[PDB]
Amino acid sequence: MTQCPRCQRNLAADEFYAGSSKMCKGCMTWQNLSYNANKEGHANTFTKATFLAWYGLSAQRHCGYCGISEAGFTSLHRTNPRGYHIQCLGVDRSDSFEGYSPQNARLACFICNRIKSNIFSASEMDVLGEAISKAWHGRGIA
Amino acid sequence: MTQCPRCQRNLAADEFYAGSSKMCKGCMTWQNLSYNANKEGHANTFTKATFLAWYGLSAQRHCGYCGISEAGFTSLHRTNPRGYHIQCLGVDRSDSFEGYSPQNARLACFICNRIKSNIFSASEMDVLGEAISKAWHGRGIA
DNA sequence: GAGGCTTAAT
DNA sequence: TAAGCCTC
DNA sequence: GAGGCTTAAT
DNA sequence: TAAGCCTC
Ligand SMILES: [Mg+2]
Ligand SMILES: [Mg+2]
Ligand code: NA
Ligand code: NA
Ligand code: NA
Ligand code: NA
Ligand code: NA
Ligand code: NA
Ligand code: NA
Ligand code: NA
Ligand code: NA
Ligand code: NA
Ligand code: NA
Ligand code: NA
Ligand code: NA
Ligand code: NA
Ligand code: NA
Ligand code: NA
Ligand code: NA
Ligand code: NA
Ligand SMILES: [Pt+2]
Ligand SMILES: [Pt+2]
Ligand SMILES: [Zn+2]
Ligand SMILES: [Zn+2]
Ligand SMILES: [Zn+2]
Ligand SMILES: [Zn+2]
Repeated sequence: MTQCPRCQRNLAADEFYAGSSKMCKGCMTWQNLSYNANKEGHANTFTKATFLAWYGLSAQRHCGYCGISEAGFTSLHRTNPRGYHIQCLGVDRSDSFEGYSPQNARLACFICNRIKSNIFSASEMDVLGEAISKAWHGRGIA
Repeated sequence: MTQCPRCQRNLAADEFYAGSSKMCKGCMTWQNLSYNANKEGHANTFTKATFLAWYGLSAQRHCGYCGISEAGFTSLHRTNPRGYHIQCLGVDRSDSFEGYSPQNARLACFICNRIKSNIFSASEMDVLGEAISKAWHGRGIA
């Protein structure tokens, strides 16, 4: 129910981080996507507006490989490369040879994203995802 | 059918590397295991002799998670962190909290070893392994 | 002949 | 974690 | 308020 | 790849 000072959207608490960040998850994920694309030499055909509509809202976000919810993934307490608790789902370039685009983008948790790496196709990763989903369901996580 | 200058064993060509290394795969893997254990603060209850018997020979080695053969994995042309073609299977500490030991050791290809990381139990990874095995069998690799 | 190294792509 | 390079 | 950063564990 | 820190 707070407004994000970056996108100006009116949003629930679950669209924000638990730490000292003032940006919403959509804005921070968009910033990362942009910086990452340029750093790695990947094209980016999303605009911020299309990305934000694509990214939707926290309670609707689930990893497209293992099915874990954003809240479920948050409860794993995974850390990012700077050492902070990961609290949102990221974006997989389905075809790892292609860039970020509406057609090539798939929502993915950081565990599945790193697993898939540039080793497995999306099709192959669909299969790994079901196996990962069984680990979560085995731990009591949705 | 060549002797390894380090262990003194009489061994087939498939127990040696394709590059400029003079050490056999068993000797190089043992060296890595020792250095890795000390670098990471893991115990190591293998002796070189028990490790070499445990490690066996190339044609018998298959990853304990995905089932890929050492030759199959070699054909993937994966690279190690120094940038060289990986030509042998490595060792997973089943319980990632425990060190290297006959009881805790499992043979694993570098793909499954990195996937399992310290995220999944051996039991959970058994399940991911079957899914990874389907990717290989789908590519025509045993 | 011995053995320290640097660290995927995501 | 993993194979070759480079200094011993 | 904008946006560059550093890089799991194996 | 991903969230907070720190310099603008
Ligand atoms: Mg990806
Ligand atoms: Mg392991
Ligand atoms: Na909401
Ligand atoms: Na991103
Ligand atoms: Na554009
Ligand atoms: Na979703
Ligand atoms: Na963690
Ligand atoms: Na945490
Ligand atoms: Na599966
Ligand atoms: Na399980
Ligand atoms: Na032989
Ligand atoms: Na090893
Ligand atoms: Na000992
Ligand atoms: Na085996
Ligand atoms: Na490769
Ligand atoms: Na190669
Ligand atoms: Na499975
Ligand atoms: Na397949
Ligand atoms: Na890298
Ligand atoms: Na590290
Ligand atoms: Pt941020
Ligand atoms: Pt070597
Ligand atoms: Zn925002
Ligand atoms: Zn996932
Ligand atoms: Zn040897
Ligand atoms: Zn494997």
